[PDB]
Amino acid sequence: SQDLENLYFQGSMNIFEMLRIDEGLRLKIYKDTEGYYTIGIGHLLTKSPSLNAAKSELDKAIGRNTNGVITKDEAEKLFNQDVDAAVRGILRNAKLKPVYDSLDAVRRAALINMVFQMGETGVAGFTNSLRMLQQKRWDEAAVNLAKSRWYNQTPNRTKRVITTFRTGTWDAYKNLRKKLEQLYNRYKDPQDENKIGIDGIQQFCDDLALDPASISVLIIAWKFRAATQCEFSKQEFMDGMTELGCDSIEKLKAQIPKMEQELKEPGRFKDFYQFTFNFAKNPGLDLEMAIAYWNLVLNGRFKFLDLWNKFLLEHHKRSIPKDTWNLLLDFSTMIADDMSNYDEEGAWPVLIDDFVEFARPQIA
Ligand SMILES: O=C(Nc1cccc(C(F)(F)F)c1)NC1CCN(Cc2ccccc2)CC1
Repeated sequence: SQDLENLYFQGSMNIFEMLRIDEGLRLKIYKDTEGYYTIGIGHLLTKSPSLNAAKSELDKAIGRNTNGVITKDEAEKLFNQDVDAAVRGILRNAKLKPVYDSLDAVRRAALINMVFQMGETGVAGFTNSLRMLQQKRWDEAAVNLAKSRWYNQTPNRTKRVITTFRTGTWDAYKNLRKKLEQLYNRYKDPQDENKIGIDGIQQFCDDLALDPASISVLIIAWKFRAATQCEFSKQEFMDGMTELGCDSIEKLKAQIPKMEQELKEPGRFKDFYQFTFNFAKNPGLDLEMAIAYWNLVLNGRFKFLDLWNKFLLEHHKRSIPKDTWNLLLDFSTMIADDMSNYDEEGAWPVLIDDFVEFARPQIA
């Protein structure tokens, strides 16, 4: 019924794939800018602050125990309900219905795209452009659309949607995809088409003029939501580049400072810092790998980083578990210069309790 097999008569390119590119696709529950649990393409799950509530809503919708993770197809099914609702709203809108009806399927998708971005009221203010679309005056419509604040706000997306109105083709999307594919092919593993391996990751850093071992590259992996350090999947590369709005190394190079500035927000750094643990280990974290990554991410934040290094080098080798990783940031953020405000009854890991004692000689 909601079976995507019901849509197999359509084109492979569709409004879903369009918005997957223009708005992005998350396959795991995340919080939106307003802090609400969301999944797929901007599908609100609940306003409830409870993640379990979010997951129950998702299971109701998907029809299985999702654990808050869905497939792309499932995301499309959620999205398809959203689209149907949006289209019904278009059809209720005196200002949009005529244009919508007049349009072919590809251009409807462009219109639906505009409604998703800016809402019916937003789209309905494009009175002239809409009229031109209605009149099949595509070039004029295209020109007029480009004069707008919309275009200024999101030029990459807007130019794609406008190209869609202008041509009635998916050419903007096919072109973007092709460009990323040709880019990707520069880095893909010769023996596994669907990932970038060690050599490709080097080449990628080389093209970015980055030390493979620098924090910038970790920050990029974080933005690309990469799963693990040893490889870089096609999906991660494509979703990353699309999400960051980059179709070139040139463009991605430019984004890196912007990712750094994002890390100035403590919540965002927390996300990054905790991401790092997951990314670093093999599917706890090897102490040597932990130290390496700690030296990268805590440099300049953790006032006791050098001591921490010394402490861990003298301390008998042991795996680092997630909560130990996680809490070190809390420590680092909390702790006074002389550690005088340390709470030995704050349930810190034993490693951090140990560290505080070990650090007393340097403190004094
Ligand atoms: O970045 C790595 N893989 C990777 C995976 C997915 C996406 C991306 C990218 F960011 F490009 F999108 C990169 N592997 C590291 C690079 C540094 N060394 C040494 C190192 C350096 C510093 C601390 C610890 C280890 C380990 C392997």
